[PDB]
Amino acid sequence: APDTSVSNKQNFSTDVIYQIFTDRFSDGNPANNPTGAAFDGTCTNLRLYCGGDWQGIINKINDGYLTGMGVTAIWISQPVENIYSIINYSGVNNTAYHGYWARDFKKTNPAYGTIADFQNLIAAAHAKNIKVIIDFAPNHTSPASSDQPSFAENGRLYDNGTLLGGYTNDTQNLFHHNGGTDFSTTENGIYKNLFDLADLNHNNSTVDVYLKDAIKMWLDLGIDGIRMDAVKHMPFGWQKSFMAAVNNYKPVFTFGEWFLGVNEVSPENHKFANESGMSLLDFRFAQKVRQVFRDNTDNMYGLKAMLEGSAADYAQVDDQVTFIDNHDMERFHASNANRRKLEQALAFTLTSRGVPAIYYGTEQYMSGGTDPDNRARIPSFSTSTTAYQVIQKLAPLRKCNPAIAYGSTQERWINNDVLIYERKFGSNVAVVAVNRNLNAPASISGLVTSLPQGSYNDVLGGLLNGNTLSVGSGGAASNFTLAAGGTAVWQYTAATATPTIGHVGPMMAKPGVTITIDGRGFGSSKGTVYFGTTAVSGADITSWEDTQIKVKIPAVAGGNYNIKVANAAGTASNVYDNFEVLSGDQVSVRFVVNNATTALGQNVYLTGSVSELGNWDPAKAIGPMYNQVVYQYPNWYYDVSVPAGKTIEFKFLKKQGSTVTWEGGSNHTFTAPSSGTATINVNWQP
Ligand SMILES: OC[C@H]1O[C@H](O[C@H]2[C@H](O)[C@@H](O)[C@@H](O)O[C@@H]2CO)[C@H](O)[C@@H](O)[C@@H]1O
Ligand SMILES: OC[C@H]1O[C@H](O[C@H]2[C@H](O)[C@@H](O)[C@@H](O)O[C@@H]2CO)[C@H](O)[C@@H](O)[C@@H]1O
Ligand SMILES: OC[C@H]1O[C@H](O[C@H]2[C@H](O)[C@@H](O)[C@@H](O)O[C@@H]2CO)[C@H](O)[C@@H](O)[C@@H]1O
Ligand SMILES: [Ca+2]
Ligand SMILES: [Ca+2]
Repeated sequence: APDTSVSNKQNFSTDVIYQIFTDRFSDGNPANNPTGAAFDGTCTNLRLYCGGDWQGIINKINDGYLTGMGVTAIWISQPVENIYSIINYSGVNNTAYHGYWARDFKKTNPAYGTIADFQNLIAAAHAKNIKVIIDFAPNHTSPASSDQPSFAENGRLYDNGTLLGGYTNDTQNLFHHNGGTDFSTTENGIYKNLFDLADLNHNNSTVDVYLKDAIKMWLDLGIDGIRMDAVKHMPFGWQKSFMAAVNNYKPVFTFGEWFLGVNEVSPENHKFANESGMSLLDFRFAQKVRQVFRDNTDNMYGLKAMLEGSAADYAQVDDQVTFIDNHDMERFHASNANRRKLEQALAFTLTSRGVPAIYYGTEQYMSGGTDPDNRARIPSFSTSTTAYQVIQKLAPLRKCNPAIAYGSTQERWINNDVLIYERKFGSNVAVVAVNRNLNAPASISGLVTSLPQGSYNDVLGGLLNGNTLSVGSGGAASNFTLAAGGTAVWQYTAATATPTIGHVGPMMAKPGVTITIDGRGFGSSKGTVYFGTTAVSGADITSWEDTQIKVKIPAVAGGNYNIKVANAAGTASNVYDNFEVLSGDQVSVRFVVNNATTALGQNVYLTGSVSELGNWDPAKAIGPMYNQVVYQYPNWYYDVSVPAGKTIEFKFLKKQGSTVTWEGGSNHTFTAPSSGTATINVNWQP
């Protein structure tokens, strides 16, 4: 199939995601509605169930709401069974309507539906070319109180009906008993509880294996992708071992939530996105769009900077999921604000790099503050709004104009209020003009583009006061006026003759797994695929089309590799870098080093004999290690993904800047478990 097909679970770059709070969308089946005090059919009390379910979703899919908008993927609430208690938080009653309070990951939330309803959801969606994504929140179970076991469900965890354990009397040590996090450090926010939610302990084999098996069930149920919750609150290595579990089984596009505030830029965040095996929700993008288009606390220069910086910081920028709002922020649209702000922000997002996500109700101009105010019931299914139409005209370009789906981004004109950028990929171009100034038009002269000579109509048809563009020789546009609040899209598409790789997924897996290479100009004849210098051709290439190639990872050593393709005539493509070949299936192992004292600004790191440990390359060592919570300085620890059942040699190092100090003696050694987790405790050798 082509890169654009509903069946492509590895690439969402050509899609438009619609984020839905199941409960708050559409109650298509009143029979599964909770009853009594857990339910409010008026949906006036935003903390209770309103009754929205899978059936309702199916209904809106079939009646043209979503399809008419141009939406091609839906992201829904965590489908697993949640706790049934009503929690009174100081007078107020709270239900698990949101789906973040898991009790059993192997069952469904009966208020959403049955497994059968789930299967129907998948079917109907797929039938309409819509991919399905689900939320998955393995960091915890539910709100618990260790000495008030009667509170809620004591964070009880069940394995398909079987009680595994509770927060009180956790002799198995299924959970963390370190208190609550103050969000003070990253380590602090991982090994302590989030609020009162029972923190799952991923270092417990039971827990480890359980979750890895649970996700497989959903995978087998046909999902298209996963949205991981609280990735910043779980161990990095564990998560990587989790991703490996998914990828080495049935890969699907996965993205996690790592909250970023205004003006916040985190290197931990970049590294995580670049190395864990998953991508992230683009908070950096969201926050910046809001400052510029919403709160006017930054200008075009700021947007520009975010665009260029993010492209340099994320190895795969096109995999970051963009948005203007979601369940954790107040609604972009403010009661009294000018609607054109929302419309422009939408237009901007839909035509920018990454994977756009639209929070349900945006198209309806919903307003609301933070939780739960931003989780109201969609007031209507009218296609008559301007926002609905904007989406409707733009979403589809992601599928038909690869410049939008995979192109580079380049500023062509700019001022405080205006931004003109160009997207480009192969013989395809898109040019977007945005004028945030709601009161002043702008005089656009000197605009140069890659568009061929001719006249271009605004793809928005003037909907946001866009105009026509006139390109002369050299791609120079003649002068024009960009209306106040003006937004225009111009484009050019043509066949690409040379092989051009636009995307690859998954980005990390063991030899033998099939990966998907998307782009253009591959031709219809099987060519060759290179992993570094290794050539792959023939049978291992399971499928070859002009826009997509499916190939099995050869059995090469674990490491990072560049991917390139050559058509049947031998013409080579551009390189796609950062592909990770695992050394095999992975397990999560905790490394502990005793008495490794350091000087200020000096941290301990881990290295070793396998690619997963950097192959003795200090520039690729794991760390810095932690030393506050689980173990205390001068003892250090860290959770790491490693090849299962392998005998590994390793050493620790003290790094300062790029200056490194090695542990003395000889390599420590160990053999990874075959499954489950393990803990290796050693002393630092001077
Ligand atoms: O002429 C090419 C030139 O175009 C753009 O520069 C704009 C600038 O952004 C506007 O603020 C205004 O000063 O007009 C200039 C064009 O005359 C690109 O920003 C620039 O890099 C490029 O060279
Ligand atoms: O919290 C981690 C912290 O650990 C390291 O610093 C050690 C320091 O080297 C010791 O002399 C001692 O005073 O304890 C510190 C840990 O609390 C790293 O030097 C530092 O960058 C890191 O944040
Ligand atoms: O470079 C590969 C090499 O790395 C490590 O050797 C360290 C050694 O442990 C240190 O004591 C110090 O001498 O630096 C060496 C780096 O050249 C591994 O121990 C070794 O097995 C591996 O071959
Ligand atoms: Ca219902
Ligand atoms: Ca945690």
